[PDB]
Amino acid sequence: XXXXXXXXXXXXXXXRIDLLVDKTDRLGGSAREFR
Amino acid sequence: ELLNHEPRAGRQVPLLLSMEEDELALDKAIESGDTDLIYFVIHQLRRKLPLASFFRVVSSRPTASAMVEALARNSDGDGNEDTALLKDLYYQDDRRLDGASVFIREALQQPETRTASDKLDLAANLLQGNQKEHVFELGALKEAKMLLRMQETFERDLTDSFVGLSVNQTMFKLIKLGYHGRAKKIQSEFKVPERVAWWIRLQALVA
Amino acid sequence: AGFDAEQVRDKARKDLLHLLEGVRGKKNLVIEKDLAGPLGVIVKASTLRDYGVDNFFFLENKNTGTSQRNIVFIARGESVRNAHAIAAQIKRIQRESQTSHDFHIFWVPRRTLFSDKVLEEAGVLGDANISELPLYFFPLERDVLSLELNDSFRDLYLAKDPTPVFLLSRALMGIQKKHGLFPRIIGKGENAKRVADLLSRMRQELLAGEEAGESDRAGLSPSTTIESVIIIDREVDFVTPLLTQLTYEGLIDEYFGIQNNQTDVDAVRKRKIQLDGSDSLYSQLRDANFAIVGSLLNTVARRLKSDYESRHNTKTTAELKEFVKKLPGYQAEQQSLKIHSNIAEEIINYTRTEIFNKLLEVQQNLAAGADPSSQFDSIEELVARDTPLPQVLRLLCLYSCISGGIKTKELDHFRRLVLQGYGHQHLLTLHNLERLQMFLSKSSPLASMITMSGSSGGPDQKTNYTYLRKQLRLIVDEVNEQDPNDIAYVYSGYAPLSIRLVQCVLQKQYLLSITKGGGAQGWKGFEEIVKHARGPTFDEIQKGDKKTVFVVFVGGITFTEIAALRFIAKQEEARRNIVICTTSIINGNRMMNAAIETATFEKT
Repeated sequence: XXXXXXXXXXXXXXXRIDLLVDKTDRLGGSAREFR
Repeated sequence: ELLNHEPRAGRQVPLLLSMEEDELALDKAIESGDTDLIYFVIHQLRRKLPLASFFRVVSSRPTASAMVEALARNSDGDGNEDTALLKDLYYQDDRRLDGASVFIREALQQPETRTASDKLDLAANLLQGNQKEHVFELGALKEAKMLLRMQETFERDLTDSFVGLSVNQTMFKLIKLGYHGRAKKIQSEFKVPERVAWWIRLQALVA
Repeated sequence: AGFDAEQVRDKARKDLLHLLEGVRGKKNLVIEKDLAGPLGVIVKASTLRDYGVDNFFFLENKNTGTSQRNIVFIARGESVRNAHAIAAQIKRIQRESQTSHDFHIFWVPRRTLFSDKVLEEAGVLGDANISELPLYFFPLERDVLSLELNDSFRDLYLAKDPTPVFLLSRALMGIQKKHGLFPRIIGKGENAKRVADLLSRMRQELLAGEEAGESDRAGLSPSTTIESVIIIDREVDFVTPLLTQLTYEGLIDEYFGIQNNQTDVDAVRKRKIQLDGSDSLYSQLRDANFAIVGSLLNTVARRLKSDYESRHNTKTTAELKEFVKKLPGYQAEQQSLKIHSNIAEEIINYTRTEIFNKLLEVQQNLAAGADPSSQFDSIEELVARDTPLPQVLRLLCLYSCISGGIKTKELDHFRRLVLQGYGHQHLLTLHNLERLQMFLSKSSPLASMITMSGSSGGPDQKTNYTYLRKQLRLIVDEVNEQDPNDIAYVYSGYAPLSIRLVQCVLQKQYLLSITKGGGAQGWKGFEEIVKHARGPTFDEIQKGDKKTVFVVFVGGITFTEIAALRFIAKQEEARRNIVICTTSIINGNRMMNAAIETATFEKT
């Protein structure tokens, strides 16, 4: 129970990460030469 | 035979001018690189000499002329000019391009197309003597005078802004407003390249 | 005991504040705009208020508030305009006042005679407590010192103003006064030689003083913590800054424009982004080729996300108590990544446009050595599509500088395109480019490159890029951008001549290897090659473990050149500490803006 409470507090604090990495990949995923 | 070991190549110059050794003082200020020392010699020489003798001294030495010329285009500072000094400097040095550019620069300050074209006329007047070498610039000036007239015409007929736009920009506005009859006149008149005109024409219609 | 960039920052801050003490009581501040920026690098605006500053005002605004009584001016003293601007403001308050006010002026770096005459022929010279603020190098990074003279390129190459050359000499001399004489002064270019000449003239003037009982105790001997100073004149290699820069920081400067380690953006008026080596992310991103920025940005987002998830393990107080501690360091990295993404994403949409690719295509073709005439139709199409004037002018200058002038027939077509495409006002713009010798006819003696075939002739004959392309391996079609093995990665296959010349001095073995310590220093072994670059080649000598090396750029340096230089600094990390100095941070657009007439033939 104590453990559960601790986990909850962390979660509240956190409330982008999930939908940020994907942002980046689309940009990357095209060409690798300015030529 | 010996401006010698003494002293600090830096105040052997007022010494030099005290001994009325003109140009030697100037040269030492130029060699020093110190723009303050250079101005000092230039300002004294101006107060001392007839401008024509002053002009001859400073024109032999690029850095000197350069600074005189800068100050002539910055006496407010920025914007305002000492245009009289510049015209005289360039005339006594046969710097016909630089002298013509002064009138051109003035045409860009005229609130009316008629005055601006007048300044452009003066610009050309300097250039017709030679003629050769200035073939391009004379042509460019003649072009500008024509486009300005045609653009005020457009302003009067079509009731919109046109004066001041570039040749390309004028076609664009004419085409975007559906006046293809006028826009084709510009193209034929100023011999606008095919690839350019096709490109302009395309960009205009989509707008 | 060697050179540390922080002591420059500290002295700069200490000299400014020591003058603020000098003005007793609280004070209102008036700063030259293009000086406010650089100042923010040496002092906090926070710190300034504590020393008694109430409100901040820009000098060029003509709206100084009468709030506090004391009015303090800080402006560069070499500026003719700045003198007039302050003088105008000193009257805009003697005839609109309510009190008398005491006026203090801090000239950077010195009070000049001209300044006084402008102030004198307005009468206001007498009511002015004028002090000097010896600011020279602004330390932008630990390895980058810059005078931050933004108009230095116009001043030097158009106006023919020796002030930037003069100041830089003084700045460098300051380094000598504290850490000892440069053992060697190695350089290339007319204004590089001028800097060296001013360094020897100033040295002697210190000895004329000490000999003649001016004292100063001593008395400079060759340094023990400095290997040498290498001085490059920008006018030796105009091509590199003309090219569109392809590193991350380069493209930011190319598109957003970076001033004083800062810039403005719209996507989280606009907001001011800090761009310096503090941000741990930007440090790694800035010097990288823009291609791999995505790959690098993702790898960090991919690692950040699996660093937030992590450490929910030992779910008892401690291993969570320790996690919330290291928590503000996550949010910063999270907000940094979103900024440098949005920015990256915006630079990307720009590089995908047909115009950009058309520009790069022409730049690359010309640099590679293709027949410039083959790029004509492409340039003409670009003008027809109304691409920004600076980009077109950069191509024409790149065209002209790489082909030893422009053919008479093609020249006239180019002048017609610029004029009829952007305005006849640019009859002046082309004339300025002609004085800068970056857009010339082939029939001009100034357009000629240096050859050991066409006899002598030409005192100021230009850099032979055709010769130097081969001899110095200016083109590297190898170089992988994910893990660069040469400085040519900053232009995706082109190594900058300027940095390549530095390598003629610093990395002789490597430079020999790609064309098949202690000594021998200097240009030794590359004399014939460097002979083919514009201007004088020199190496003056003035009379244990790792020492510092100053690479000095007279007339501007680019972010591409800084990164390339940093790449070398790493390779030499063992035996050398490389410190970059420059008059300003320059780029193609700043260069062009120097020549471009803004008047307009329109309605007033």
